[PDB]
Amino acid sequence: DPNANPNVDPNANPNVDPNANPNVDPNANPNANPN
Amino acid sequence: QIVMTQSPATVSVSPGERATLSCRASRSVTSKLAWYQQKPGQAPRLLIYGASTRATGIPARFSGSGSGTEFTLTISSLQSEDFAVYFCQQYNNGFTFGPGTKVDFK
Amino acid sequence: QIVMTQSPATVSVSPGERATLSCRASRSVTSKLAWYQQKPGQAPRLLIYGASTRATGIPARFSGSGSGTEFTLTISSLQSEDFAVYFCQQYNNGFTFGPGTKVDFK
Amino acid sequence: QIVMTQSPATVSVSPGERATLSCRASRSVTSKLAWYQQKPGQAPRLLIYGASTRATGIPARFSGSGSGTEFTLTISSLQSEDFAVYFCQQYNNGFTFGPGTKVDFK
Amino acid sequence: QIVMTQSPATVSVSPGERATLSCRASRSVTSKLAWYQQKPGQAPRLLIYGASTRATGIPARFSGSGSGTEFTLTISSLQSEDFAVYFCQQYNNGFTFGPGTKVDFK
Amino acid sequence: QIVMTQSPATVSVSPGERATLSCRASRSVTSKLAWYQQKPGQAPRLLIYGASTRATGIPARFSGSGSGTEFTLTISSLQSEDFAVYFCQQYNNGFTFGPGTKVDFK
Amino acid sequence: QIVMTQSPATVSVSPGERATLSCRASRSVTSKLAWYQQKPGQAPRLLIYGASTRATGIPARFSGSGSGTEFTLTISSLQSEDFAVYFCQQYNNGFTFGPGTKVDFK
Amino acid sequence: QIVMTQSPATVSVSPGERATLSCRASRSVTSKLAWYQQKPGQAPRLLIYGASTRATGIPARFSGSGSGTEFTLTISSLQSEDFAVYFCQQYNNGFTFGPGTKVDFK
Amino acid sequence: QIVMTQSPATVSVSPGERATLSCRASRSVTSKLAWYQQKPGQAPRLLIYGASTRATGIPARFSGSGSGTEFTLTISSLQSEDFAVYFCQQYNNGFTFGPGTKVDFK
Amino acid sequence: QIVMTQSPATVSVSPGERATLSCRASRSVTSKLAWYQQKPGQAPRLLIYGASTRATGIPARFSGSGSGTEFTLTISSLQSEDFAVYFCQQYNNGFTFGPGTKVDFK
Amino acid sequence: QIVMTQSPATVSVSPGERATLSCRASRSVTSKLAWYQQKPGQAPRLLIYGASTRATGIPARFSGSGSGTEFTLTISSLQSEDFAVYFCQQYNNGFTFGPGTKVDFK
Amino acid sequence: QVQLVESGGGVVQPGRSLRLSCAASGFTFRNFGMHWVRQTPGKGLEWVAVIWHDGSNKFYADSVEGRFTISRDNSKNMIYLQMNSLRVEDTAIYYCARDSLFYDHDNSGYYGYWGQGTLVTVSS
Amino acid sequence: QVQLVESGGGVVQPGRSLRLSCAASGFTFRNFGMHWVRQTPGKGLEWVAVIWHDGSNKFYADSVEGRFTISRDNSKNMIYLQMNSLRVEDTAIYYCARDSLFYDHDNSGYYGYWGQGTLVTVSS
Amino acid sequence: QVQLVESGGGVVQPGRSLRLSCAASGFTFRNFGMHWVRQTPGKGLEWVAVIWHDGSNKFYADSVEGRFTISRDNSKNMIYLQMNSLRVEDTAIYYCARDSLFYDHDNSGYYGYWGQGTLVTVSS
Amino acid sequence: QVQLVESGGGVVQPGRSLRLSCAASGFTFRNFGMHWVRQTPGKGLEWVAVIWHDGSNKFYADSVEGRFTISRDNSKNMIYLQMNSLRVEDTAIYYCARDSLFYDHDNSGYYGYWGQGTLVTVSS
Amino acid sequence: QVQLVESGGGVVQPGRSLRLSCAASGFTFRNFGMHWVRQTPGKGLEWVAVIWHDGSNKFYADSVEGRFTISRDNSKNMIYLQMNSLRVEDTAIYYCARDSLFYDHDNSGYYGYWGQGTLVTVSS
Amino acid sequence: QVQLVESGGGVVQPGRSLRLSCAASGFTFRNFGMHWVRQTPGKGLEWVAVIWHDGSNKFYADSVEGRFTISRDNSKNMIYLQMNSLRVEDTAIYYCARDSLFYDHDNSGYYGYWGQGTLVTVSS
Repeated sequence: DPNANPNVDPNANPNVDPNANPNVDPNANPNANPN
Repeated sequence: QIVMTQSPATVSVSPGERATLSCRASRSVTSKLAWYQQKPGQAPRLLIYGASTRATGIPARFSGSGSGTEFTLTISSLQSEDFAVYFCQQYNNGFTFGPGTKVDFK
Repeated sequence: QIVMTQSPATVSVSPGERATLSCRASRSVTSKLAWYQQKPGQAPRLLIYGASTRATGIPARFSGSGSGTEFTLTISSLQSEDFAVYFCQQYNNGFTFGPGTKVDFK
Repeated sequence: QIVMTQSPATVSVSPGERATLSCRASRSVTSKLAWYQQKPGQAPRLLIYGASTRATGIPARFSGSGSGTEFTLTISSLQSEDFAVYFCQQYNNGFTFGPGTKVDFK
Repeated sequence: QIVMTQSPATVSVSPGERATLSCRASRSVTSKLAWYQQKPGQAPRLLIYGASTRATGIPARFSGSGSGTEFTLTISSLQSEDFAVYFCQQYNNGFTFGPGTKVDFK
Repeated sequence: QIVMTQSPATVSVSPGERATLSCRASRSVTSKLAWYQQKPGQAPRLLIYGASTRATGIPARFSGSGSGTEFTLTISSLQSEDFAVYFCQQYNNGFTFGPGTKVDFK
Repeated sequence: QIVMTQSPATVSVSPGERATLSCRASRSVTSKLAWYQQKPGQAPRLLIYGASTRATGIPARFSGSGSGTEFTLTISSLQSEDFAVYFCQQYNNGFTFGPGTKVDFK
Repeated sequence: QIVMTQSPATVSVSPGERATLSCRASRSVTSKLAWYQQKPGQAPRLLIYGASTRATGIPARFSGSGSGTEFTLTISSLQSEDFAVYFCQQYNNGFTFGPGTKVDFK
Repeated sequence: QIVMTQSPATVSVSPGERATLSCRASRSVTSKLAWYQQKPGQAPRLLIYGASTRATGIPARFSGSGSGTEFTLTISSLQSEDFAVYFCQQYNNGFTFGPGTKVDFK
Repeated sequence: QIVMTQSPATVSVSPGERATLSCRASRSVTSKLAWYQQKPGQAPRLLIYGASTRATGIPARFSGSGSGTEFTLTISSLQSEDFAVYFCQQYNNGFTFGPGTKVDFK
Repeated sequence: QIVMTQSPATVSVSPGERATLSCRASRSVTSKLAWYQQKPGQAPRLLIYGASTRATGIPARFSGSGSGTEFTLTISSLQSEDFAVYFCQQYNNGFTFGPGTKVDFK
Repeated sequence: QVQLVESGGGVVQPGRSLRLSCAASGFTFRNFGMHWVRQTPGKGLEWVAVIWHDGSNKFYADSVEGRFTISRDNSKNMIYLQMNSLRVEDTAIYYCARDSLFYDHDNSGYYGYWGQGTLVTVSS
Repeated sequence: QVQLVESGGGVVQPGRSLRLSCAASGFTFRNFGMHWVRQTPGKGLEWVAVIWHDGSNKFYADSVEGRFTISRDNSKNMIYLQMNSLRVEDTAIYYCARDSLFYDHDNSGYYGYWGQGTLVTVSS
Repeated sequence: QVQLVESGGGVVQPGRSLRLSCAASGFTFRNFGMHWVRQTPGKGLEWVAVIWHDGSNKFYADSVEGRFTISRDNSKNMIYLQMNSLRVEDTAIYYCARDSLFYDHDNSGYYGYWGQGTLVTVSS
Repeated sequence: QVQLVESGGGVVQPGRSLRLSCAASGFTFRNFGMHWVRQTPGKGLEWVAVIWHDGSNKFYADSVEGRFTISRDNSKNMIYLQMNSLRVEDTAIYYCARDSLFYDHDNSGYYGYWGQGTLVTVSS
Repeated sequence: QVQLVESGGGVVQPGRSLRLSCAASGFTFRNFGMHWVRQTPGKGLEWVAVIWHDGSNKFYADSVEGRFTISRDNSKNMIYLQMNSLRVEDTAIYYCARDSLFYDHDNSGYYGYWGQGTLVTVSS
Repeated sequence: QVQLVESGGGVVQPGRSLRLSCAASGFTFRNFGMHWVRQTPGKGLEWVAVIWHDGSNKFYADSVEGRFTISRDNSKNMIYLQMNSLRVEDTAIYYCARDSLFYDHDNSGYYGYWGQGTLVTVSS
């Protein structure tokens, strides 16, 4: 929809979401970074 | 954004009486509206948040109700310390306050 | 999308008189319509946004009204600096602009 | 945040029957809800996680189902060991527990 | 975590014809899915990685496609050495394999 | 890793006009993309690094721009010694080069 | 380097009652923090080192814990000879001491 | 590396007034930024280091603050000896200086 | 320094079976860990040094392994003279021993 | 101490061709590695000392190199007299030799 | 051992200006390096010993500096009687000389 | 003082590519979405493209669909419009204008602040 | 005991810069977003700015867009409001306020706690 | 065998400080996030705190916000809960709980493994 | 030529321990992370463990969490897997698999190169 | 004046080993990481290997992984590349390239300075 | 009383070499690293080179890479800067600066104590 609002909504939640997963991700890249 | 108006400007109620405060928004704010109590020389205090939920430490004497564009705040049994000015905030769209309604001794 | 037209193409109004402009859209645009001020060599300036609300710094002389498919822009007392061509835009469905109506001295 | 309520408070079923425990949320919690079993003197044990998935080691007797604001826990044929207090937790928004529903002898 | 299913269990095709293998995930794995080929007594060999990218040394005969929860592996013209059991893995969330689909003579 | 493509393969411009070379990546490389110029029989020379920053000694004629997956190398008013092959490199993920673009006399 | 603060300055405790002391660091100190006990007219004595390790000859009465920017010294059953001023030192970045907290009769 | 700019180029303040000097970095320097004061014919003097910490002997008149890419140096009640040119340095990535800001009599 | 732990305290294996001993360090030891075999009335005998290297004269039956904080000693097929107490030493930081694990008949 | 290994055991090179020998160390020997040449019935002859420096009287044909754990010896254009067995020694830690690589006719 | 190299081989200058002579060694020499001046027909004369100390009778015009692997010889106002060839010696490891550099009329 | 300055103008031949840059200052750039406006004599104002606050969603007009590319760099506060394969119908004044004076969820798409504009001419 | 204290107030001339600070204690500062609230007598309460928990996003009121800068540092538990180009409309008492009493994902934007307020007057 | 053992319980006076420790064994400690759960008779179970795998983020309940501090040390495999300014409402049994039975990106926040619990009572 | 050769298999009794080893050659060992994959007839392939390039992080499956320990030695190009407290459910073929064919930041977690496999049986 | 010159080039048979050396002067050699970059006609420019400033980390391309070996000696200011098990696909000009014009922490991996290049031919 | 005095200034022709020396007193010289800072009228302050406490590491600016050489003698409390291949752009005042006021591991790279400086002019 071209008429959707492009500006950011300031009413978004500014607090940290405690329901984010506290477990460490096993899917992180295990290879050394050449960059 | 949303224009907030409060009516009447001032209310005269004796201690022990009930007081009715009205808040009206230009557009719909659903169920996101907070009420604030400010005493002279003091910072505003949060009494009711959401549309009816009460902040911690606030006595059940304070009761708010309403949704959409018509909101009301009622003090069931006004005490001596409840004489102050009350502000109305909507936080669904932006952050705007109301002009404020003063509670005065009758 | 929505074909936009303005009528009349030009107006001849002496300073201090009331100038009226008409804007018509092929399809309904509800309450999403803006007016712009185009002076020779100058970028358009937002006068009225949505249906009637006025941009900050725009004097109360500029008054907009209308809804649906009929919108009007009325100048209560046309001054010297307001002699220009006005553009009518809808932003309800897509972004289209009108042909433009120029205000000329009588 | 989200207040969790259960009904009925106590259920009386003889061994071999079927017992159903209900959990209701004030607002939707989608499919994030856990059921815990606590026996006197013991720490709570996770029976079902998500909305239906069973914790490893839990017999197929326990069956969880439901989503949104209406949840239920079904014990198809209770043994003697299935008599305890069951807690309903939602972790979609915050971490709140239910008051607890007790299953006793009939 | 995510359970991986393959269908049909066994595909019968004669050499020279096109054979298609399917893989399904309980939850979306986007485009992180690898295909492996295992012959009896041999370790699995990586055919496709990602969603369609082909490993080095693998002939252009093997062609994979799909995203989300529906994945397919297509053998354009199956040769004599292409008779084996093919496994489906997703590495978007954890590391789970499918049961495996066996391709046999007709 | 990321495969880089350059279009067109050759561009014909006479000295004095404006020449633009485009570089496109399969996956986003943010703002890590360097340009190189190689004359026949000579080693490549670093013209622009980052996305727009110019190497020391490079005349302000060479102007770089773009980010993400669409990059351009712009030559303001080409001289005679600027006829060479131009390579596009990304160093965000791995180190890959483009096929190279030829600029030749018209 | 590191600014070391202790709170409260003085704690009132009776013999047999458990007394606690707090130490705070401006930045991270990890697990390198020592506690010293100074009696009036005497040199400080090393009670705890590292974050919790106890010096030889120190009664198990003294218990330290914490890491990063929050360190505490706990006396399980404070006797008559345990009345003195306790200092907090970090040796991760430089060598800085705390102001010292004095325990006194109640 | 990081390009440092200062604004305004010159400030005119009478003695006893408050003079504010601003500094901006092209990229984030976290909290690693120092301020130097140079009098004509003299070597620069370190006033504030890191982001706000004050070098020994620097009067409490000088107040540095800021983080990220926006830094300011505030002189609360500028005396006669505080007329000089002030330099802004970052040492988070490399070692670059700002162009310098001169404080002059009003 | 480092507190060295062994588990279990006693292992019971019949001749011809494989006996495995474990050694754990409080902190990192890397690859500096030796194993000693002491028979009743005899001095300890160096079996393994480093992490896996075998002392001269020790049969290939004894096989040490592990690195960091987890170390294991494996006796592939224990004969009759291999019944003794095995001590674990680290020499990375100081010189500390383990309590000792005894191998006994079953 | 340090175990020296060479690969391949034998290399077949016709006269006029370039022959390369390899020597690999278990642990780093920096740049202390000497090469020797032994003809049947004769004592070894020092060709290279250090990592690349050539012994006096050794033709510039023999060119060695390498540091750390990977060392190589290159004969630029092998003559008839360059058919022998070449030994690799390290003198960084102890004095250990390699097994030896033989060069024979092709 | 250590090989000394001088650059440039010859320098062209007129009397009254400053002449710089450079000496570089392959390996570190700490601060044991001597400079000698040899005119055509007689033996070299010791100018500087150590790294900067001047021999008794040498004018302060001759200035030496440097340590490690970089060394320089500087003459403040080069005169006529001192046009000769200068040699660089190291006496930390063995006894080697530089190739020698010459000062000549311009 | 919302100041928008347009650059990258000039005269180019048909079938070539030009790049326009729009520098924005006086407001929080990363919190708003910007547009591109075309003004052709004898036709009036014409919309070109719109970009989101982070550039996630981009929408172009039909007359420039598939040929023009819009982009933005929030670390430099600049708005770009890459016009590839320009034609004789593309000669006009191009305006860089911000969407709306302030945030209103139900009112967006009107132009509060305009730039002075740059001229791009396509001819032989 | 959520305590918010303000500082940095005083008297400044129009066109200069003032910096306000806000020290917060009694709660995990880095987990919550903070606001600045303006009280102008004769107008009421006016919102100024809001900053995210980690400072990733910053939003400002329309009246202060492009002139005010809000910032935070989680290692010192303090909130900053940089006020540049002050105008005679900017005289008021500025309140440091925390967002929400606790975390409710669907309810945020109300000020659970307020500070005593610092008074800022601009004049000649 | 995921075995969780609480310790450091006892009886204290209001306004004092108490510390609970939790020794975890039987799993990779630094790969998972842990919780503290409080069981008050007559009220049920209520959540207290959560800590990330590496100790980056810490979230507390409203009732214990600013008074309780959670921490961990991945080297000794322990979880700590520092309780400053205890009050009568903080009398209950405290459980050391692990989040999730196994890693799942879309499913976290449930306690798959509980400790036996420790009793903390405050009075005079 | 990436060659992976396992060893250390054999017969074990339930409740005992076995240590598998993996020799790697033909590539820069220290630049890549290695996996362990188990194949049980009637169940198929299932992942066991993974280790980082420098051995910083180690992740295990649910069924092997707390019993299996993965290790690596970059100086000898060897991958280990300590299997304590074995059960009859652990009887299968264990493969040493290298992660990824080449370094791609967004594409990792597939097994580019497998070893020939080793047999570990748990029975009395 | 930064000059990079390569040597060790020539013609070798498939399956044999060649050693390229690169001499560097005009800069502090031990402060920068060096690259080897390959140019095969008909294919374009191609990267081969990279070595850290002190040689701690070495990364090779997929096509050369396991066969090539890069090293350096900071005491001789030289860069080497051992090309073992050469194949016909390795016939190209090999350049000695230095990373970056200067030190920038967030901008590295581009080849500021190149050598003249050496030719390696693999054929019979 | 830390006093830093420099010498070796004067006038030299382009393409010639100059050596600056800096004497340090009032502090333990070998425990700190020293910088050279360049000031040119019309350009401002510029960094040149840095050396470690024991002279192990040396880092030079891009504009002086390969031409200037910094060295130190901890036995004579002197800092040296050899400036070969001088060019007209090098006319400036060179300051001897000490890094940091005191040892702070997370804060270093600022010049607390400066010297008076010497003037080096390159011209014919």
